[PDB]
Amino acid sequence: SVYDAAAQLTADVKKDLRDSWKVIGSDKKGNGVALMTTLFADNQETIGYFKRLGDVSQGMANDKLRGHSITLMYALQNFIDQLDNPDDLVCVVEKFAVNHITKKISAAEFGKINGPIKKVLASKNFGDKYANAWAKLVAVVQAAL
Amino acid sequence: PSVYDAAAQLTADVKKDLRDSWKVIGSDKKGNGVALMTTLFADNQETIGYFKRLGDVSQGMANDKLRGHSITLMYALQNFIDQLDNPDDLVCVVEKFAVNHITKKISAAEFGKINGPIKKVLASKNFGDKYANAWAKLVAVVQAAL
Ligand code: HEM
Ligand code: HEM
Repeated sequence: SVYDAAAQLTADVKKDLRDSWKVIGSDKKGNGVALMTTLFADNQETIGYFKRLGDVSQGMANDKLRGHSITLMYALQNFIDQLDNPDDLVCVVEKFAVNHITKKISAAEFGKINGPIKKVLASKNFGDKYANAWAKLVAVVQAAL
Repeated sequence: PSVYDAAAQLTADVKKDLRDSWKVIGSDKKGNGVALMTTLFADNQETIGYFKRLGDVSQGMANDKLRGHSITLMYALQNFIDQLDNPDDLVCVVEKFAVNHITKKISAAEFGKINGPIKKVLASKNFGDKYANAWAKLVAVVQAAL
């Protein structure tokens, strides 16, 4: 199932993922927080899952939120690094899905991250082409949820 | 023992030794990650109980779940190393990381067992006691949060 989703990650898709990540991943704290704050802004309901982070309205200044945001970016770093080996990508994606499954986060709920990603990419001038590529990576994760 | 006091123990040379060694160790996350875990299970079989979900841990690299876990583990260390410049970021990242281990009832003493495996992997790459002690200091920051 996850393997089949990984099949959509074509040579061109992987190329666009790596190129956009080279920029997005160069500032994990800044872009990580931008992703989370954008998620909370466009989908306020997702805040219910982050009660532990406290006052998320403080953004970057919130240590727990900042801590979570930075860490989030390293999961993506992991995924990006495993792109050329489907076997490694799959085992890493399934390992990652375990905690989210135990947190009762469905594939549809997880998919809400696509909008924030598209916006963050656009702020760096990466158009729809790149947003679509990323939606495909997110789809691999959704397949495991 | 507070995490803020522990983070202050990461002096200039300790940080430098961490970076120099990670440059080599972090080059092969899959290989070194798996070697780290297998060594932990070999030197401290009592810890295997915490990893029931991984299945047959003796299969090593062949075990997909163990491999997935091992690779991921290395990115958490990558995270710590990248935050060495800012004590505030290192701390929030460490406490974040401590949450899931606290939930699995992993104590500071239990976590400290990783020091053995780290020392052996380092030695296999010609990094001696100086570096093992540097890593022990980093591990201590996490212990202070458990
Ligand atoms: C590209 C998307 C995402 C990435 C890379 C990501 C990454 C991570 C990572 C690495 C962790 C920390 C380790 C763990 O506990 O599993 C985490 C925790 C968590 N994630 Fe995800 N995640 C993503 C999207 C989401 C979404 C969309 C939701 C919910 C709507 C979500 C909810 C959670 C929650 C509630 C936690 C615990 C946070 C805490 O209390 O510290 N994640 N995620
Ligand atoms: C260098 C030290 C270590 C690092 C960097 C590390 C890193 C990680 C990471 C990133 C995860 C995945 C995210 C999560 O579920 O929280 C994890 C999971 C886990 N860790 Fe640690 N860990 C270390 C040492 C230990 C030790 C010594 C134990 C136990 C004696 C331990 C027990 C666990 C367990 C039980 C899991 C869940 C495994 C699974 O079910 O997939 N960890 N660790």
